[PDB]
Amino acid sequence: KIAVPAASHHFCFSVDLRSVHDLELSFPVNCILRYSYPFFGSAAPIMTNPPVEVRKNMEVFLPQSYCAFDFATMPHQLQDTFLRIPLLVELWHKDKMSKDLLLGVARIQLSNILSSEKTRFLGANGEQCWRQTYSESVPVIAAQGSNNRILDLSYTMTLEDYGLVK
Repeated sequence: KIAVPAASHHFCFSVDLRSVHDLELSFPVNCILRYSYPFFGSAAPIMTNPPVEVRKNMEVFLPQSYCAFDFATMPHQLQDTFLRIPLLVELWHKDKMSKDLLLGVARIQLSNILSSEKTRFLGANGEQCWRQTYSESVPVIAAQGSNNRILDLSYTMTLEDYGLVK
């Protein structure tokens, strides 16, 4: 039915929300991380699962922390969107008896990946593909007030360019 412009590339972007650490709240958080980035194709939220308890002075590795997104767009458009639209990763507290609580948000600057080294790889038909990867730890800032670092998020992202869409 519906085509895309021939100059579109097939990209694969993946986010690994690997761990959280340095909880600065005095109480235990039953943590999930949740995000939406409709540029990748859907506003449907992605979240870690199940919840994991986080207390002070520990690194907790998140389950179901990895997601890869295959999408088609123009290189120019990916550049502008990654420069202008931050990836907002929400820290939620979950409990069986209580309603879900939003504690804070990490703002991930996707364009950090664009300055990383581009490395070559080959696609499933020997075509020239490129990969960039970037890793850092970023602050989760409290949801209601401002500038209050409540947790750190260690993540990795990868961007693969499979070249022109087929």
